[PDB]
Amino acid sequence: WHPPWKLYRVISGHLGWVRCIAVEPGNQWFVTGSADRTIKIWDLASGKLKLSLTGHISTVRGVIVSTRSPYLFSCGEDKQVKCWDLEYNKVIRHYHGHLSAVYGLDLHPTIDVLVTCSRDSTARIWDVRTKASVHTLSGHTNAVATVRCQAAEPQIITGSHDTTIRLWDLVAGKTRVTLTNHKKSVRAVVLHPRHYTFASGSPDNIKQWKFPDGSFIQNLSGHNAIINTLTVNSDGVLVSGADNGTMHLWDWRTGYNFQRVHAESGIFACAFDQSESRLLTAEADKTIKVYRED
Amino acid sequence: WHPPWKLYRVISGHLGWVRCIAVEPGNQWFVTGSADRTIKIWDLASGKLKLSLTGHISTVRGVIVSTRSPYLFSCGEDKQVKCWDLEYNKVIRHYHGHLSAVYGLDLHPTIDVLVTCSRDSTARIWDVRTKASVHTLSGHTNAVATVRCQAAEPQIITGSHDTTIRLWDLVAGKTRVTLTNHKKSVRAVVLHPRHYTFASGSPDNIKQWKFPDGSFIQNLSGHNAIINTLTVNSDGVLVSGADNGTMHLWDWRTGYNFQRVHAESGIFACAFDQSESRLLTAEADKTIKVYRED
Ligand SMILES: [Cl-]
Ligand SMILES: [Cl-]
Ligand SMILES: [Cl-]
Ligand SMILES: [Cl-]
Ligand SMILES: [Cl-]
Ligand SMILES: [Cl-]
Ligand SMILES: [Cl-]
Ligand SMILES: [Cl-]
Ligand SMILES: [Cl-]
Ligand SMILES: [Cl-]
Ligand code: NA
Ligand code: NA
Repeated sequence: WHPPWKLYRVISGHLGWVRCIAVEPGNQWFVTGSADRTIKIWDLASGKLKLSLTGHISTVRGVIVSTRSPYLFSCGEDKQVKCWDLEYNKVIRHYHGHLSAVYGLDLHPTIDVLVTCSRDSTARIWDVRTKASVHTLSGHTNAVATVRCQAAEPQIITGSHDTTIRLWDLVAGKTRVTLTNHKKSVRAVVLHPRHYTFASGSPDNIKQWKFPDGSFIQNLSGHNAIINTLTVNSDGVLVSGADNGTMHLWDWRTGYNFQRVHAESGIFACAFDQSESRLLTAEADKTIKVYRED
Repeated sequence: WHPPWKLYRVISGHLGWVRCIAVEPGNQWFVTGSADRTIKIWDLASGKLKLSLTGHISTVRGVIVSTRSPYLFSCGEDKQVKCWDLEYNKVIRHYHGHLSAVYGLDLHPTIDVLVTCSRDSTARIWDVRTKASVHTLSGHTNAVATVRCQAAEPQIITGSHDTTIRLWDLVAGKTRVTLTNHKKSVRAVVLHPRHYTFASGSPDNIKQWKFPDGSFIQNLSGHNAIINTLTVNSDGVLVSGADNGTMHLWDWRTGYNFQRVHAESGIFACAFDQSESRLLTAEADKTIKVYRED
């Protein structure tokens, strides 16, 4: 059993769609990126604005906080990929290589690399401190909407507008497996924290798969909308956020949809805090909504 | 997904614990039995008292409405088993045979028999119109708390204080299979409407099994209290009612507990109406509580 989630706090300040959200490893603050071209750092406990980081010239599509270093990484529709030093509160590195808009990113848990995914149909692997390109993961035939890393092989998983999922060999920089089941564009991928399974979302279905080869488990059906985000906690609460503002909460193992949250409406990104007691959403109505168990 | 259930109406009138509840085939009214020794007929739409049937000298433990005839059957701790003619609103038949308190009953869907279960460790099969004993189902070593019928073999299923479930051959009047898994007294049995599976409840676990031989499927864990009742609808909503007043709602197939309803507290019996839109509970606080989807 998972207790229901209820709206606790609504955080405003952005002047356009909030496209991305991430929580720092120490759980003290969270970061958001927006269509207004800004990155904002908010205090988690209070919901107050700490800092506003400027530099992007188009929508900020991805934000992530480093565990290894006091860094924050961001990416945008302006093709820019930046490393922000959180001790100096300024950009220290630019990762050049994407041919068009950068849609998302992830950090590798064991290798000091940043992985970005783009409208250019690639995912790119960058050495954090030297900015050097490690590999350009080419194989998708359309925009790569989502990318996730893990320590175990396959180390990189991508979801694409080509309606496929690719499982990559990080060392060789090659596709190990291509999963074609989704009938429509894949915009979200989530890895279960126990490392045995993962899920992907498209309007036709949310699909659950087994590592390492991507054996299909089951469909999580009922969220008949454009799925923008998928996030899961250690307790097994899977959250699917849709472009029409709807949010479905599921039990990971059973695939059962336990809660349906009602809603320019839309949910672009979801994240749990480090304690997993708070669910933070980034929405089209220019706000961040905070949910807690009740 | 199953929408949550919320309290819609509270029906009072009984002067003691409400031990049993049943809905008529035409869905116009429902019947309850109580520790105050009365049987009450209430209008379903309004919740108003229609008739009060008197005759039992101890707690009424079971009530059921016939589909074949305009009859209502009742049983009690006074060892009495009665057939009430609903056209005349009076007792027309007494079924004699139980050696002690009668705990429950059920009607067979194809054979014109009434089945009762008792403190005497038996379940008894009675021909409705002649009152003749068809079979005395002996095999349990303690009180038989619950009994259910079905057209397919095994036609009769009993749950006992001996911690076992017995699957019976109605024709021979013999046990086909004895299920011993429960560590504690079994007080509730429910048959899934599709006829492939069934469930049983004890404080240690709610267990789900396959027909015809009772192959164990899974445990529905988390309702750590004395389970008095189990009821399921065609949509897959399983309701478990406890002696401490707690009610857990589950998805039948997955076994996932989706809702936990808070509470002399106690739930003795649960029943869905014919439309399955209403959940009616019979409680220790002397009331009938009506729940609807919200
Ligand atoms: Cl640079
Ligand atoms: Cl990992
Ligand atoms: Cl596999
Ligand atoms: Cl499936
Ligand atoms: Cl809901
Ligand atoms: Cl008689
Ligand atoms: Cl049947
Ligand atoms: Cl079986
Ligand atoms: Cl189990
Ligand atoms: Cl609940
Ligand atoms: Na993104
Ligand atoms: Na009963």
